Amino acid sequence: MENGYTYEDYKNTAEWLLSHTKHRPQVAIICGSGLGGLTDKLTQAQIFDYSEIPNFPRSTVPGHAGRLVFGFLNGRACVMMQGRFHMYEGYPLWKVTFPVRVFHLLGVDTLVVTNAAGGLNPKFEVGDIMLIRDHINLPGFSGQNPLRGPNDERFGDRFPAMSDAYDRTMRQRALSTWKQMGEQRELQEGTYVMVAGPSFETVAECRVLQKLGADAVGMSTVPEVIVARHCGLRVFGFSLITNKVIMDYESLEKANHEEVLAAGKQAAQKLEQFVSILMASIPLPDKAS
Amino acid sequence: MENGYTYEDYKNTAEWLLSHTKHRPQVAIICGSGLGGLTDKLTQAQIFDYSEIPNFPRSTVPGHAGRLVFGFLNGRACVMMQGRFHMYEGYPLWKVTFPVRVFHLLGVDTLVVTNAAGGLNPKFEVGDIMLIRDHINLPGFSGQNPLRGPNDERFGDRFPAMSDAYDRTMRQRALSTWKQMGEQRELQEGTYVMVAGPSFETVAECRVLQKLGADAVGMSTVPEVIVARHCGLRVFGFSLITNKVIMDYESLEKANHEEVLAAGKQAAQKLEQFVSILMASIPLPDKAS
Amino acid sequence: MENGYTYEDYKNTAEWLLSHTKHRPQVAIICGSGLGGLTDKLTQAQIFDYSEIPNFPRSTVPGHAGRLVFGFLNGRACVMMQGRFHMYEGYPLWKVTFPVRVFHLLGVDTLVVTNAAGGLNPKFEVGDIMLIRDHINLPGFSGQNPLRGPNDERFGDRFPAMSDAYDRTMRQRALSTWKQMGEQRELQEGTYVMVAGPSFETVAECRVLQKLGADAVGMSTVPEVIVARHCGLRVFGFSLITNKVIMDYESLEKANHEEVLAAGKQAAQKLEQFVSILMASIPLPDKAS
Ligand SMILES: Nc1nc2[nH]cnc2c(=O)[nH]1
Ligand SMILES: Nc1nc2[nH]cnc2c(=O)[nH]1
Ligand SMILES: Nc1nc2[nH]cnc2c(=O)[nH]1
Repeated sequence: MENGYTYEDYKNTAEWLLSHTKHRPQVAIICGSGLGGLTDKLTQAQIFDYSEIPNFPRSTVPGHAGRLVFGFLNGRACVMMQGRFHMYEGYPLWKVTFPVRVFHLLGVDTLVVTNAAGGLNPKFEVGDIMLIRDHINLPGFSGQNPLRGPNDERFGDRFPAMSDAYDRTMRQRALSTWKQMGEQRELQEGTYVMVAGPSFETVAECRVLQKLGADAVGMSTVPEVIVARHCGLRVFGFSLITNKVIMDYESLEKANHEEVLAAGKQAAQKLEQFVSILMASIPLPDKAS
Repeated sequence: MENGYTYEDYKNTAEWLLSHTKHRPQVAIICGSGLGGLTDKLTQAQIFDYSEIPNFPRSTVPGHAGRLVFGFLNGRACVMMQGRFHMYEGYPLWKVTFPVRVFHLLGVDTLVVTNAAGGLNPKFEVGDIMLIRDHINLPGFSGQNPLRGPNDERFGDRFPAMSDAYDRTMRQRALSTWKQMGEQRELQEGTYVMVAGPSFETVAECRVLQKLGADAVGMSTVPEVIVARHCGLRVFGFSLITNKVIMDYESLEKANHEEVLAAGKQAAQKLEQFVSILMASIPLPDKAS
Repeated sequence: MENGYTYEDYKNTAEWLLSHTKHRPQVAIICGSGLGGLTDKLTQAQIFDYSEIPNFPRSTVPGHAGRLVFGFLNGRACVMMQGRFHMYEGYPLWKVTFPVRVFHLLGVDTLVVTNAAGGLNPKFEVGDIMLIRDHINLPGFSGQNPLRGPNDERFGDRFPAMSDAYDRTMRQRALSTWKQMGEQRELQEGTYVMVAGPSFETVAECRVLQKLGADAVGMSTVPEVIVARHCGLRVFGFSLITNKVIMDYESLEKANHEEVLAAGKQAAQKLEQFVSILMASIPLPDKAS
């Protein structure tokens, strides 16, 4: 089905934003379920609710705190999308991913995407942090892909390969940094799988996902990632683990979202220090820097 | 995408039904492809075609026999949805699942769902009966979920866990009963996987489903189940097996739907006795019973 | 969701075509990404752009060369759909598959479908040719199936089995022929899996597909095949392999579509000789031939 948004539509929204803030972003950060904390630390903050920005999808119902704060963070200047969009919310996939495209028109040349995810690996302990190395997009195998439709050769190719989705150096540079702060627990790596559904995962299901080779399940990021790469954005991101089951031979836990708690603890504080430091290793342009 | 139905819409339909029958249901039974027999045995029968009930989706084309019979069965009073709704019929998932939600507004506190399913396990012999213990919902991994949209906090949470979908005691109580009737073949248990498609399963496909860990394939129940649990309905159900292939090294059968026959035999008679007796172990409320 | 097309709609389009060309097709060939060459070799050629044919979906944007050429090839008379329709193009599945249904109304009793596919098996070497023996349709597990809706009992059953999708003799007859031309490399066989998405496959993903048991991945054919069989069309086809990755432990290739090249070489010339000869083993009717 078409992409309602019309190139002119992303143009008008890039220019407008670009004409209301004297900040020319370089990095776009997308924070998820208990990582809006990463906001505060911006320095020359400048906030625009998703409501003024002309074509931006207004955020539905939650804690509502969903705005787009512009600022400078640890040397590089960036954009912070605080409270993103998911499928389970009823959004066509070209709506959730509108953010990522205006960004590309903004100047941005890096896209770091966080998200509070599952944890389907026995080695991970709630609270950890997983360096997304790859993804398994199940909603994409079926036709639900943000690129499904005619293509705007102004943005990217028709058949972009995702083989190298998440940058390599940025991931070594992150891998290093972790060492470099003298940190207790190690920042892991694995592959992430997007499940779309609002409800949580059956023990029966949690075993296919493990079987398929995923490491942490979730309901976001794969779209924004896919359309970033389409643009030649340099992507890469972390996943903050918070749980998961595997036993029906009999258990007696479940896994709520009340547990925005897990992230709503020091998983937050940590993931902030960790991305503030990382700003310092993102190749800046200028005239070769 | 929105859920057309508006809470007021399920309200009007609960009240109307609740004002046309002097029966206050406690259990809702949903019968599938050759289990409408379970109807007859109701005692103080009262039938409403899906056509009078104001917002109820009218049943498309088949043997047409799709009505909602109210009655009393073996001690408990119940609702019998005779001939349900599936995806392959062209129904948004919020249409098939309208039944389950009016029920919850009716008073009902248990939801037993039958369905004539595949059989992907070598140990099962056509005619058996599988006690659904869990599910693998593939149409849910992609975005096709009945909860996909804004959420009516009047019904349930936003992120319900399905970890414990199908009740435990009810399943021990069923497991026992089978013994308790002195029965020839044993009532099995395994996990059920919903495939949406009207056409049947390739031998190539039948091996992923086995690989993924399913025990019996089918085209229904997972939606009604998921939205039951959302409500705090107590769910649980059986699957009446009737076939399946696994060999392309060369075979020469196929599997029709003509075979509404399998169920359209003593798989029916059996699954009736078996759910009539089971009515006797469903905790009733009153004022603690 | 309904099938917009109304039987009368496929009727009008069959009759019109049937009244503009003095050719009564027997075989329908569908060629994909670099196999339109197979066109030239028709002998009593007769071309109709997808644009005149009244209800035919007009082909979107590409090299545009998307017309339907009627002719006689190697003894049998056929229809050649040059440049098909895919999901990633934004087409409801009942649009891509309109071709296959008018054909069935044309008289056609065989449907050979080519398609330039992946290659997920280590034994295959780019350039090969895979005799599609079976399929794994992932977009069908989720609800995206061309038969999803009311059913026109004029065409086929409601629950067609696909157990025997791709004909057996035709596949032995093809298997033989390969020998019979004294050919260097052997024409393989394996099972094909349809991924819908325009973007290409993650290394993470490429391993589920291998795991699931596929041999060559792609973004087409499964729909046209499924609806052919529904009609009792005799289907069968080849896949021309052209690539694939499996290593993220670190590699450094990707896989473009620029590589319409692979097919846009002697994979084309070969796949032409090979289907021209095969015309000679397709049982013709007449009055028993
Ligand atoms: N899909 C999914 N998303 C989550 N977000 C937080 N926990 C989970 C989980 O267990 N599954
Ligand atoms: N999906 C599916 N549903 C069925 N209903 C009855 N038999 C089957 C089967 O083999 N597959
Ligand atoms: N899905 C898919 N289609 C293709 N078409 C050509 N190569 C490929 C591939 O690698 N994947």
